[PDB]
Amino acid sequence: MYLTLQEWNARQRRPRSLETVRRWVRESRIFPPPVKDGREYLFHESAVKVDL
Amino acid sequence: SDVLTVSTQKPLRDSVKQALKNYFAQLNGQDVNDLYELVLAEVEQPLLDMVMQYTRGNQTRAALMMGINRGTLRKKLKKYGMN
Amino acid sequence: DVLTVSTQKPLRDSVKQALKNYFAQLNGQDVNDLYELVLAEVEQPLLDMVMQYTRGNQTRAALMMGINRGTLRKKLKKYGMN
DNA sequence: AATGTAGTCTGTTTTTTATGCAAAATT
DNA sequence: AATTTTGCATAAAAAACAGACTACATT
Repeated sequence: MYLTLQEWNARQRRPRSLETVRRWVRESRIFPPPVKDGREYLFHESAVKVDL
Repeated sequence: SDVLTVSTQKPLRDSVKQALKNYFAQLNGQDVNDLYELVLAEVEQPLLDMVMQYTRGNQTRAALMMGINRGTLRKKLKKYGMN
Repeated sequence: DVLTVSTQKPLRDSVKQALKNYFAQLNGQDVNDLYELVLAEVEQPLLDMVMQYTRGNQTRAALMMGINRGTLRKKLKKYGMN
């Protein structure tokens, strides 16, 4: 149901740098917002990038 | 069939086997205590040199191609005096 | 100098040639596991040879390799060497 | 403007390690 | 018979990991 930041991004129409995808999470650009479980983020498989 | 092969062509594993076969022949009673590291360093450095040459110095792509953390790549490059 | 293969060129030269050939065959293919791929090709012969030298003695094989015995039985189990 | 990278950091999880010990196997 | 090896359990150190963030580059 949930993917890593790397898995989520690899599945995107235009995958970006992991550094870029993290900035997005930090900037509240991912909806629903990924939760940090220990060292990693967990994206719901349906999560999208939003235009702010 | 095999993806890592050397020039008739043969697997890279066959070249390692032969390199160690020679080592044990030229081992006239020596005590060995670091064989893993010795083989690892002999195989890690040309892998790091070839991938960095391939990515044209791009550390992020080299690490992504290697399947290792970027911080881990940087440490191995420092270990072999490459960065 | 210490790990060499017959005409006698070193082993790092055989790794370099294998990767040169590999990158050449990457026909649009997206690489993701190159470190493990190289490591598994190098680990199976090393484990085969060291165990052949120690006549199946894992205690001596771990000492020769400079690793812990647990780490050795783990690597062995991985390459189905049981 | 937005994305990509080197370099320098922090905190978390996973792997490797030393150690103890009993059973099994080798001497 | 005595000695070593093995299989397996811990706990801690070591390694690899994801991410944060800034300065500068590339798109």
